[PDB]
Amino acid sequence: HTIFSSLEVNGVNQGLGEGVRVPTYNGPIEDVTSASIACNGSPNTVASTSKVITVQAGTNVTAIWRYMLSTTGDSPADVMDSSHKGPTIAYLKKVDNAATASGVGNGWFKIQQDGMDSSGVWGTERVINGKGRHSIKIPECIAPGQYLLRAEMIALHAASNYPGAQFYMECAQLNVVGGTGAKTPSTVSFPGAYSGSDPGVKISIYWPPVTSYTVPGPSVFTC
Ligand SMILES: *[C@@H]1O[C@H](CO)[C@@H](O[C@@H]2O[C@H](CO)[C@@H](O)[C@H](O)[C@H]2NC(C)=O)[C@H](O)[C@H]1NC(C)=O
Ligand SMILES: [Cu+2]
Repeated sequence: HTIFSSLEVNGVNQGLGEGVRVPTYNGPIEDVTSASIACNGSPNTVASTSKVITVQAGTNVTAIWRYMLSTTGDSPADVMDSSHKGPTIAYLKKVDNAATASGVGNGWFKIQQDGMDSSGVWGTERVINGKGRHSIKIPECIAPGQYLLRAEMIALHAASNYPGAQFYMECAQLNVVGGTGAKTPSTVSFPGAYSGSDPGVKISIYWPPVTSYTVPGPSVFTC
């Protein structure tokens, strides 16, 4: 249980729920075929926001994960329970108007992921123990303009069967400045990119203890 509730750019937090479409309830999406897998949604309720956040292409945005909207600390319990081991992931989608695009459908491309490393540590654990900071590089080579950023943590502690994996995601609204447009990523859809049978979705992280993890979704776009 966690919420990507604010975004930091060039050292400046853009504000609670400002430019990030936040639910007030921190519960996960569990059906990967639901329209809610794109930018969260029913049976949660997601707020709108008229802020569109400017970011220079080639630089990083940092998603700031917190347990609830009311949370004002950054200790591990203020981010997400340590049982919630799994990957962190981020995607972009080029849109006409970042304040009105729903995010549902085709156009997403992956720009960051962090599953399990050589020492058996998970991406969510680096966020939980790293003050909730989830750093994400905006590619320099993409087209400028309006985008959605979908940042996600998947908790796998209850994922031995499907349904079981717990998908926590929120969409930020970006104005990307300075992109060269030299490369046009191949894209996937939400819902669509994930399936209940994926080896990183239906998985026991206990039996046997996991030594290598396949993050769901497409490969990471690189310039
Ligand atoms: C910008 O975000 C990228 C990820 O999109 C960060 O790169 C990862 O950084 C970690 C931590 O040092 C490494 O474990 C990874 O190998 C990096 N991944 C890749 C693909 O390069 C990067 O550190 C971030 N930069 C800043 C300044 O926050
Ligand atoms: Cu939870």
